[PDB]
Amino acid sequence: AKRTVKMGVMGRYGTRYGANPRKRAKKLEVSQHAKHFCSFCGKFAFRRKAVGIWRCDGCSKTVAGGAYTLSTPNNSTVRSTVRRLRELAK
Amino acid sequence: MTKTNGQNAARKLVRLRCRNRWADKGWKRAHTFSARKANPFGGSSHAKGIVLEKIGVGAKQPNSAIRKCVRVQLIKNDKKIIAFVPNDGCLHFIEENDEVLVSGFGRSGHAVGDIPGVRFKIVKVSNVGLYALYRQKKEKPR
Amino acid sequence: TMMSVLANALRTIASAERRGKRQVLIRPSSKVVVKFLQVMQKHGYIGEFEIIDDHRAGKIVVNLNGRLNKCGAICPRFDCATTDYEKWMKNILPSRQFGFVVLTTSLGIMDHEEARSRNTGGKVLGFFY
Amino acid sequence: VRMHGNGRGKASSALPYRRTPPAWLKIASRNVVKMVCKSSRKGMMPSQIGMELRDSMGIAQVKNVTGRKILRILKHNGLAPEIPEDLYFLVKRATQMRKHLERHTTDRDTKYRLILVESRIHRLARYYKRVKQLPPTWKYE
RNA sequence: CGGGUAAACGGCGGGAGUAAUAUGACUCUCUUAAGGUAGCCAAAUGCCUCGUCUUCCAAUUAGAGACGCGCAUGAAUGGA
RNA sequence: GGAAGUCGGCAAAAUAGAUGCGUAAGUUCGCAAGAAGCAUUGGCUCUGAGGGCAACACAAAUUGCCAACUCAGAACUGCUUACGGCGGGGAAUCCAACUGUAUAAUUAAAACAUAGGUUUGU
RNA sequence: AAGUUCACCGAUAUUUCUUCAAUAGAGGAAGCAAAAGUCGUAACAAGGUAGCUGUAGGUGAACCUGCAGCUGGAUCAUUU
RNA sequence: UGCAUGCCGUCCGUGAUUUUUUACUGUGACUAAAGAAGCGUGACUAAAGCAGUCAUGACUUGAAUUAGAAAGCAUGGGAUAACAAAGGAGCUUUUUAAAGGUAUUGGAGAUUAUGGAGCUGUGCGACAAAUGCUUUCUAGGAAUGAAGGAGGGUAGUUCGGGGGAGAACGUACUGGGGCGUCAGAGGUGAAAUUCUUAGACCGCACCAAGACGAACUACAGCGAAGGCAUUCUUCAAGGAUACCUUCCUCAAUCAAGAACCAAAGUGUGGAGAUCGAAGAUGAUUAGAGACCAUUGUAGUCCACACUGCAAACGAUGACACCCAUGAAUUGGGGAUAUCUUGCACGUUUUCUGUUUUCACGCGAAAGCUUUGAGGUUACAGUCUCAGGGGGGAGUACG
RNA sequence: UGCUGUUGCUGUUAAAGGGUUCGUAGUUGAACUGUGGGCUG
Ligand SMILES: [Mg+2]
Ligand SMILES: [Mg+2]
Ligand SMILES: [Mg+2]
Ligand SMILES: [Mg+2]
Ligand SMILES: [Mg+2]
Ligand SMILES: [Mg+2]
Ligand SMILES: [Mg+2]
Ligand SMILES: [Mg+2]
Ligand SMILES: [Mg+2]
Ligand SMILES: [Mg+2]
Ligand SMILES: [Mg+2]
Ligand SMILES: [Mg+2]
Ligand SMILES: [Mg+2]
Ligand SMILES: [Mg+2]
Ligand SMILES: [Mg+2]
Ligand SMILES: [Mg+2]
Ligand SMILES: [Mg+2]
Ligand SMILES: [Mg+2]
Ligand SMILES: [Mg+2]
Ligand SMILES: [Mg+2]
Ligand SMILES: [Mg+2]
Ligand SMILES: [Zn+2]
Repeated sequence: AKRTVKMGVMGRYGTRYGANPRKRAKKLEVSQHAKHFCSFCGKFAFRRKAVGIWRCDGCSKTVAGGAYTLSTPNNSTVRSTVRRLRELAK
Repeated sequence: MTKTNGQNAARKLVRLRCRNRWADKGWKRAHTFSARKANPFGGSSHAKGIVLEKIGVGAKQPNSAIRKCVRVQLIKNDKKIIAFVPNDGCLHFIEENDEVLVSGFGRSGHAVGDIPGVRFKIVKVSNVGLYALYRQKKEKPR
Repeated sequence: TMMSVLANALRTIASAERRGKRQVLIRPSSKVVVKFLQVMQKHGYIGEFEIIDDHRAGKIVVNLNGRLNKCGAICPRFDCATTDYEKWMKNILPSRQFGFVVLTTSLGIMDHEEARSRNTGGKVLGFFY
Repeated sequence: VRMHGNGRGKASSALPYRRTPPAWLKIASRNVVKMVCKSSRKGMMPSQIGMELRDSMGIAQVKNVTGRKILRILKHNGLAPEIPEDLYFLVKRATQMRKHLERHTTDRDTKYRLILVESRIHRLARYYKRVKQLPPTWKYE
């Protein structure tokens, strides 16, 4: 059975700290504890150790970035921009 | 393009009629109970009561007159109503604390004529017909 | 989509008759449509007609002689006992002196006068006068 | 396309009344059957097999030359596709759209078209299960 | 000397008089940097004061709910 | 007899373990909640359930040996209600969101802190 | 025969919960029917700022203002 | 108490072998009175009643008959339909020879061979076969058709302000400096708030930032609706057309349930040029809180998450059939004059879309009209949503 | 009283088509197996 109607992980806080702060923190908490996709391996294997550090469960890879998710939206834009500018250079 | 027509479509037609009968104002009134509770008569044609006082009601425009009425408290449920007293004179026959028999005014609870908000009429006082006294075919008892 | 082939054909014939046309093309055809037309032909309400084969549901070309006033189908096909002929006659026929109600019975497709003589009931298909 | 959308087009082929070979076609029926099976082994689907025979091979309406239809011939020889041909193409279209939508999450027109295609798959799979052309638990993703 | 700034320190009257038994929608005047807005109240903030009405008791300077002529309520000096 | 005492229920009394049933308004949906409330419990003699390892053909679906405690049901029999230990409950107003800190030796709070909000310099 | 003890059927009383129907209340709102005092003129003519719909803010009062829409417009029409 | 006994089609019971209902319709059976219908009858008539009529009694007196929902019972008829099954490669007969392995013998109980019959493996005779073995290269040729219903395929690598992503252009509004000049500029019906010798307005070339994409632009195109307009690259779609490709009823329309949906509004991060709810300051005015002028906050723009309302309108639900004439126009295809050097154009047909000139007819009229608001008292193609005098009121309670 | 409409109502402007689609129960659903013949009046 479901055990909760919409509190999820934040059920550990009981009735403390207010509804909107709890709802805002829950979104980042779920992402921080999820398994993310490793493009080197081809499987869902990246876990966060400390803020900004992501380690693969099977292969020995460690990656930097994000603090609550593996990749931030600004970084993808930066990647495409860098690749296109380098394509112009070469 | 307004109704279904299939040979095995009786259930749809039955349900459609049942819901649309409620839109009939007359049909709904006879099949609900709100009107019966509202009616000072408990669904009867006549009722008896005690006269509280004599009042005059102004006729609605463009007519101009003072229509003679009384206010009555019914014996069956202690409700208070206003009843019109017809015919020339006929107010002297009615005294305070007299028992009267009240009837409808002919439009099934709707108001009648230029009398505002009056839907009842006096037909008997002290167990003697009011019209009989007016024609002098009987004498007021006691 | 098209639900009744017979209703489509009878509506087409009635319109062409109202517009004063001499020939009318009917598509698609079926066995029920052909039998209905033959009842009309026997009583002199239409002329000859031709059935064309095309390896599908065929087509019919009908010759009109101006004597038809209206033809139409009845949907759904209500059951009619031998005691219900009078009721149907008074409801959908202009008078009791002319016009026919067409039925399908166990003995075949026929008009109400023939059906009554043989003491059989059935289902109503249409009418003409 | 009338099941979904507002199209009312009427464009198709019209089969002839005379169902006899044109009498200049000297291919025997048994050669045509072997000719159909060879094209299947190459990897072509039955609808493409008919067009190859029609275009450069002189055979219009295989059914008129050999009394059988193309899918019936393949079924006899064990070369029929596992999933019916029209269902295979619809599933392939849905996969390509779903791959596109993960990169482009704001393409709301494509999301609308995906709902139409997925409804069509469920309607088509419902029919094939009833006529026993699919296992009773096929369950599209 | 000129500009800017109140989630800077702070301020938010001097007031009057008119109008449909009442009353004031209505009008006139005096006057400021500006003239208390949304809310809330005899409140841990009301002098008069044990204010006035309802409820709670046999009987309540106490309690609660209402009202507002608020000595001296009121918006990050944060209001509800 | 039951708060009449007193500024004031101060002090004292009172509730009480375990198991089954049952549980309101309000609400940030997590709670409120042990809400409130009703019932059972001893002793004795029995019964059932819950295990271990040893001996292409499908009731080794059976023979033997042995441990450790818990739960459930029944008959009979008894109370002077009887160690210790162990929440009293309900309806509302004011203040502070909450856990925390804090005048060693008269003040533990409504004070301080807090997460959250805003402004300034660079 | 009176009488003793146990099981079962079980009236009645009290207490607790559930449902249905009626009922008082300081104070606060709405509608209608009047009579006709008071203040203005939003609508109908381009009604004197074209009108109306949805939404947001303001305001003694009809209402005013911003954004998008409609003609039920005051135009069926002008680089052929 | 033998007193006795003799001088081919059917009937009935039981086993083996294999299959058609339901529904509609015609008869028939079984179905309390009273009540309704009605056969007879001069209770003086009638509402009634079932009685009475006529010459040691008769009328072998009378009191007839019918209809009553639906469901249940028997039977006969096969047109319109329903249910169930299937989804087409899970698809020979006969006649003789041989080998192997209960019932009658008097009845009752045991043991026993011989045979019947099926189970099979050998030869032989005769006749069929809906698909040619004297065959093809050794089970693989016997199946309604292909809907001017649905789905899918291939092609012009067709068509379009359809959708998403990324780079780059264009003037203009605002601002800023750089070069000049000097007395006002702005705004209005008329003015004033406002800017200006600390150089405004005006002029030239630039720089920054944010929006937007003029003229071409139309009773034109695309989209389910809301909506969509610079160029280039890129991703997945959509329609129409062409087809002697494939498939074979897979469909139409809807409670429940689901997705999208202008503007305004809400939350969290950006942005902030223009315009501008609230507010401020000038004017009009008896008053003016408005209309007008100068400003100005939220907003207007982007990303992610909500909201689900509009005169969300063609005030016209979806699918299908018939229907008068001439134009025009967008896309594709078929047949046979002009121009540039494959394109455009000319004439005539065709499929799809999109419009304009009181068609018959309809309507209270205004008006609608192949594109219906037509084909309806001569009233039946299919499904579905809503209404029942005006208010109270889309309000109260849940 | 065809002002409850199965027979038999209305829905451009009088009251009334849901903003647009998808979709399940439900309702509705194309054609085909099919002229018996011969002799008398
Ligand atoms: Mg106060
Ligand atoms: Mg006390
Ligand atoms: Mg108080
Ligand atoms: Mg006590
Ligand atoms: Mg005391
Ligand atoms: Mg005392
Ligand atoms: Mg104590
Ligand atoms: Mg308890
Ligand atoms: Mg605290
Ligand atoms: Mg604490
Ligand atoms: Mg101390
Ligand atoms: Mg202390
Ligand atoms: Mg503090
Ligand atoms: Mg006045
Ligand atoms: Mg105006
Ligand atoms: Mg087809
Ligand atoms: Mg400039
Ligand atoms: Mg300059
Ligand atoms: Mg917006
Ligand atoms: Mg002005
Ligand atoms: Mg401005
Ligand atoms: Zn890895």
